[PDB]
Amino acid sequence: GAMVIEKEDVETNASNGQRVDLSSELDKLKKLENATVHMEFKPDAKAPAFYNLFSVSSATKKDEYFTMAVYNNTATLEGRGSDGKQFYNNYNDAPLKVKPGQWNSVTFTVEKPTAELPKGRVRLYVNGVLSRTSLRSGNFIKDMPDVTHVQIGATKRANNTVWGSNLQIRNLTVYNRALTPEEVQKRS
Ligand SMILES: CC(=O)N[C@H]1[C@H]([C@H](O)[C@H](O)CO)O[C@@](O[C@H]2[C@@H](O)[C@@H](CO)O[C@@H](O[C@H]3[C@H](O)[C@@H](O)[C@@H](O)O[C@@H]3CO)[C@@H]2O)(C(=O)O)C[C@@H]1O
Repeated sequence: GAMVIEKEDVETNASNGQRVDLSSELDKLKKLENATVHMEFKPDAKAPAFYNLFSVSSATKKDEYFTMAVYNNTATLEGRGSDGKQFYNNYNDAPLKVKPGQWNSVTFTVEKPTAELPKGRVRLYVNGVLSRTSLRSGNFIKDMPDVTHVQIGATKRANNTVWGSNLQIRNLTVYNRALTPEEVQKRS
């Protein structure tokens, strides 16, 4: 199939700086045009207001990163390139929330522009259910020339580290194609 990264049974906690480093996998992510990032995780129950699930970030450019995050329980998403400009529409007020202290999944899909999808297509799903589609761009890691780091949890942006929380992660899976809504429903 299309599985390029699979990480199972890991966690963010005090002893690892609330972070699982996956930066060894950066080149795999840079190569992707259509992609899926899927994470099944359990946040500690009284979560921070903003925390990162999966991010790619840069040691030299503080405002160039990709993040699938949770903001006041809302599953959210943001990508910014080397000019700091937004790749996607705002997801901070997307409709679907996770429940902390319980198992949840969040799935992002990205489809590069095509003749019929002229600006590409991005989707975020929460527990198998489409939360919001964004048709601003189909930009992703290939569009971020200065990235250096990949992580679950606390995210290094230049000389600062932010968005840490304690998470149990049953799996992180990255695919080299965009799963369909039907596939997200069954494969989560
Ligand atoms: C998806 C999203 O909301 N991204 C925005 C983020 C996050 O809201 C934030 O990192 C979550 O904590 O915020 C961004 O803007 C931050 C940035 O401008 C820095 C500059 O130092 O300031 C942050 O606010 C500070 C505040 O100024 C501090 O004095 C103190 O109050 O804490 C906060 C830290 O949140 C901005 O939130 C970002 O780049 O991180 C803009 C993103 O679009």
